[PDB]
Amino acid sequence: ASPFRLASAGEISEVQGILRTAGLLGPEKRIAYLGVLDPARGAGSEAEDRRFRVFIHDVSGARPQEVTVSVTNGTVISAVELDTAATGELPVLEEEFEVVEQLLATDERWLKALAARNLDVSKVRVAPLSAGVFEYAEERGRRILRGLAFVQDFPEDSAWAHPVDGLVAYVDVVSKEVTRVIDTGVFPVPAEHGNYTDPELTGPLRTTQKPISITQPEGPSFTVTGGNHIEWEKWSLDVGFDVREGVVLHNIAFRDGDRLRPIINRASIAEMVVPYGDPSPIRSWQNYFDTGEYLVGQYANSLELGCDCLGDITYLSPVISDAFGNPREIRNGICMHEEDWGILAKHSDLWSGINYTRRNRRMVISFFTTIGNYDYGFYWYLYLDGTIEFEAKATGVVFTSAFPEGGSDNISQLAPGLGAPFHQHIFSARLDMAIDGFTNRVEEEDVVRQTMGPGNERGNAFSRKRTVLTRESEAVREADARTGRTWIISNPESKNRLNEPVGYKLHAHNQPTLLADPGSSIARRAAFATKDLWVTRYADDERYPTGDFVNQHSGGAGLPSYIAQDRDIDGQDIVVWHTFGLTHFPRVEDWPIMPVDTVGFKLRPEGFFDRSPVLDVPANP
Amino acid sequence: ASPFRLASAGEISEVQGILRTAGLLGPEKRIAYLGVLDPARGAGSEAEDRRFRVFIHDVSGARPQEVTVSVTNGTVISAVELDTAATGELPVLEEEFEVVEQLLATDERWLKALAARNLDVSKVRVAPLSAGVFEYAEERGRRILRGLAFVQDFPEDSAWAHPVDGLVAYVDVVSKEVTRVIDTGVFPVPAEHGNYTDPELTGPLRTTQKPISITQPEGPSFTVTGGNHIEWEKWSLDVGFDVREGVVLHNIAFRDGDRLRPIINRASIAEMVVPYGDPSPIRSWQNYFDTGEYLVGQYANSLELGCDCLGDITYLSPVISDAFGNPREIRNGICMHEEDWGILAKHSDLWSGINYTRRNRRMVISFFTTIGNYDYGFYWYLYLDGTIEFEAKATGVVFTSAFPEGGSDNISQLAPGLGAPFHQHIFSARLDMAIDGFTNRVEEEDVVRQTMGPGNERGNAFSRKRTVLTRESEAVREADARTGRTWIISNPESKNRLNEPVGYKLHAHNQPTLLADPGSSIARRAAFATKDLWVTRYADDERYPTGDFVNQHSGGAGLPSYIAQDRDIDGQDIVVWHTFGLTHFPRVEDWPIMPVDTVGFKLRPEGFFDRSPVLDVPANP
Ligand SMILES: [Br-]
Ligand SMILES: [Br-]
Ligand SMILES: [Br-]
Ligand SMILES: [Br-]
Ligand SMILES: [Br-]
Ligand SMILES: [Br-]
Ligand SMILES: [Br-]
Ligand SMILES: [Br-]
Ligand SMILES: [Cu+2]
Ligand SMILES: [Cu+2]
Ligand SMILES: [K+]
Ligand SMILES: [K+]
Ligand code: NA
Ligand code: NA
Repeated sequence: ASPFRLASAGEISEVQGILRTAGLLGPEKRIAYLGVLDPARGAGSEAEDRRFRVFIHDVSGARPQEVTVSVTNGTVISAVELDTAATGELPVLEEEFEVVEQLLATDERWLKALAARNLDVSKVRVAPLSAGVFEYAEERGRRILRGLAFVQDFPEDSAWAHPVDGLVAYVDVVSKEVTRVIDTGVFPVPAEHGNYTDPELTGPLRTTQKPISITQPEGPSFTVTGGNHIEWEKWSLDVGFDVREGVVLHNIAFRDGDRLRPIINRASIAEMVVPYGDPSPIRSWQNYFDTGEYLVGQYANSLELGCDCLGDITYLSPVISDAFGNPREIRNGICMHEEDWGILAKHSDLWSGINYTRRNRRMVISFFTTIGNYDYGFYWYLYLDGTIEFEAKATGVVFTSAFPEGGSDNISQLAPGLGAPFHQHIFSARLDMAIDGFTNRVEEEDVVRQTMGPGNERGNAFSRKRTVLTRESEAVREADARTGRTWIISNPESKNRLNEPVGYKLHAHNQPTLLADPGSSIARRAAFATKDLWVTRYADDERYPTGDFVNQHSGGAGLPSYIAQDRDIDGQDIVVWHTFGLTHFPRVEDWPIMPVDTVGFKLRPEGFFDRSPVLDVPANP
Repeated sequence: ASPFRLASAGEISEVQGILRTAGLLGPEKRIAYLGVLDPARGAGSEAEDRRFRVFIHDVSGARPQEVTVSVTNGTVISAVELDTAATGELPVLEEEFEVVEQLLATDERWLKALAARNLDVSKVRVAPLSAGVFEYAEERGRRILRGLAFVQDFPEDSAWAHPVDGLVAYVDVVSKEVTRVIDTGVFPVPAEHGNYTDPELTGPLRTTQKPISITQPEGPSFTVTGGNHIEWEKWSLDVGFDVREGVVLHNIAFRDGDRLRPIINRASIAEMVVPYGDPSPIRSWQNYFDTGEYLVGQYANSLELGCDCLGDITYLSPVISDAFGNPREIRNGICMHEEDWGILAKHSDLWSGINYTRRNRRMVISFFTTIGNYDYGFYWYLYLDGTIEFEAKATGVVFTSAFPEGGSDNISQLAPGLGAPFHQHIFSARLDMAIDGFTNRVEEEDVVRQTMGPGNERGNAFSRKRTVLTRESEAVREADARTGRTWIISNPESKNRLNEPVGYKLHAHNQPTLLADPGSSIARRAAFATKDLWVTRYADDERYPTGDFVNQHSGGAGLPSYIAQDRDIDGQDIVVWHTFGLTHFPRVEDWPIMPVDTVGFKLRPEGFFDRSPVLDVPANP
């Protein structure tokens, strides 16, 4: 069986037993993260050792631990006590969320703030939000959550329509104390509802949409073996799932004649951050590391056939751990299917008389997650021509505030008195490269304009240049859309039939990167988001661009610390980290529920093949 | 009958008859362009006057004429003789293309050049290409085509595999004279074939692709009336076709409650240019304006069901003129259909308990043209949420040359000895805007970064700014991907319920623009392509960014001449001209037939609606 297979319920049960038995899972303990470790470099020819990594919280205040377990052998390999003030706090527990609202509900300062605004405490929902690190000395080493209030008029009401501005609270979810309640002044609570299933708002549902039926009478063209191994139109890969990262692709390879050719060893979205750009002290601390602080995998939706995923769908149902180490299945959490993708190649030739058309298609691997008000879909695409693409789809309900009477340079008006603070959604794709194997390098390619003159008398010439990134200190790069800048990953020791190194070219969307001031806390904690492309030398323990414990960690962790090692990356085992994001100035059309917007990137073969790899695609019926 | 209906065969025949009756279409005359004119501003209530514009060429060398005819009234409205040396030659006639190879076959200089290379003239194809304007004074006022040679080994051979470098000829297609044959020396003619239907090159065809069936059991959701009027999911528009521009969209509007709200009055691709970046004298003159010089509409393919267009397809079969004024149908030249487009909106709310998912779809209107080795697809999309998008798809066989022994800074190697000169494919979308009517303005929107300090103590704030373009002199704009630059077209006299002007936001891909030296002929002739965005005041005779007559025409017409008028565009009837293109450094993967690559743009509503316009979409089955 493959060492890249999905974790089983039984494996999670075994982990639980090992911990309990070792005295590491007492009643005050909680599992904040649990996931299988990938195989070490060079092991496929050694006996498998399924290992799991676990972060263990203690609700009684004791120090948390990082533990590594071997389920194959039934042992604890390592258990280290964590100093959270130094290395960071553990991810937020799903169970700690409800705690903010409950604690506030009996706090005199909070109740006084609600009384001033004539709000029934029973109707006030509180969003349990990550704290970050600012000027509050007493917070260092404490697990803090901050809370913003929203009014829910009735059980099925959308509370996002009714933010309570001018009020914020801080809570210690371990000592269960309210550390601060800040009331900067009363703002009107927006009164219009945002109930998008209410006929009064939707009006009569349209009856004009006729069905579109998408079927595959002989079934799908892909095969799934060993639970999660996919083969499709020359492509080979394994679909992993981790509670923090979500869907992870392993061993992406392409079968070129009689050779299975590696392209990417591991692909994942290794972090994603949502920084807010409203300077009000009510929200100025607001930055959500959806991946690193909340763990997007654990909140993956069950995807419904015909609504979420359309066509001939093959599902995976990944298993994760709950807080106590019990296995929990996410039914139909991953969708797999192939889609038509228009014309692949076409030419009608006058001279030969040959008219030729071929159709394209893509393999899709997706999941969808919900984090409070946001919902994000993560889509990986494999195309017939060798192209690999990622796309994030952002939807959900916008995070809201009051709209100030005088207007705002940092907030949009969505409805009367209803504001939506400006923010970004910024992702980091970690691509552990393996172009024809692990000996890889990256070049930055810019188009080069040429001056009219000798050797270019008509002034029509243009060219391009490539710069090898040889050391990590030179490998922090920025976009330059104006010069058509891309990055090529190649294997200097593997050449195509024209004697050029095989390569793949990364095409970025060139959206803005992190907008915050460089001296800001968020710029330090999300340093990765300040630049478009980073290249590091592969290492076991360098997994996330923000480090292992993002919650309430002071800046510098992750990429900035990795890069500081200044390792050789010229013809070596390397990792590309691409930052890409949406900058969101919410529009009226985003309310009361927002239409999907998208961002992503793709990689196209660049002299990887000896000619088109789709000449053997047959004519369509 | 709608004044925006497609031209009928009868109308074209009637234009022929009116021209003949007027003495303007004798046996030496040829129609180089013929198209219906759009209704004048403010004519909606006035009765139908269908008028046609015609460019008439004379094969005896007399001066050509531009003529406008009223087919309704049976009259010549205007007829003027053209001085082509000044204002430009007429578009290339389909009949002139074949003249080049025919004449060269008997030219002693051409025969000697072929003999030097041991090539059989009977097997030498000549690509007949637009000439542009260079240092050859004898070409001024003459209709010239330039020819580049390719060997075709047998009737079904792809000649593009066998370019004959070091050789080019110039031909006067009216006097039937070879004006120049330039031979800069013998290059090896690449020997490998590029026959993508030959089993020896394709290998065994895949048997792994299972069928994807897309059907609509109740038929499509759009209706077609009056021949070309489309209504679909609140959208209303008319699909026109013009021999020069191809598919043209008219009267794009969206039904919002009771009101039919205009958005775009006319959308077209008003020019495209393909400049080559190889400084070899054999190709340094090489640029074509497929739209302006060749007329892309006339080379539209007939699109095959299940191959070119998949699903429930409604076709239009537009009619054009032949060279003598006889009508000719392009059977199935335009495909129209709707397609699923993933998730439209989705939110699973913990507090309300409501899980909500809706699906997206788009209406597609497309055609595909073939000119020489190139094949271009033009796709317009309308989305449920009010988004409008255009996409160009480039495929075909790349234009080849020899690959120089020492390598090249301006040409890629595709196969042994076979090169592909660098080039661009650049489009101009002309958007005659009508956001809620004709009173419009354009603002450039940039993200604004803020400095940490008073009022922004945590350094998280970010903002944006909008700059109104008030006069044509300040309306020639460039991309700035780094600052998230977009352009908003708004109506300052039509406000949403929040008292803000309704608008649409143009999102560009921010690809490189024209790379040629600003001193080059191509930079003058394709001036529009040097900047990303232009805004003009609407005028009847301002149709193309390159002017009416592009063939062998120097600078002096088109956008730079229009802009000089410095007209008020702040709350006026305005037109947006957006430049966007591909910069193509050909890859081995592009050979022997290239996979589709794409480029485009879209516009999204920006406070146009008072809330999401898709709340009335029903749950899918
Ligand atoms: Br315990
Ligand atoms: Br209340
Ligand atoms: Br999907
Ligand atoms: Br910090
Ligand atoms: Br005549
Ligand atoms: Br020959
Ligand atoms: Br289509
Ligand atoms: Br010129
Ligand atoms: Cu957002
Ligand atoms: Cu090209
Ligand atoms: K065991
Ligand atoms: K008539
Ligand atoms: Na690697
Ligand atoms: Na206009």
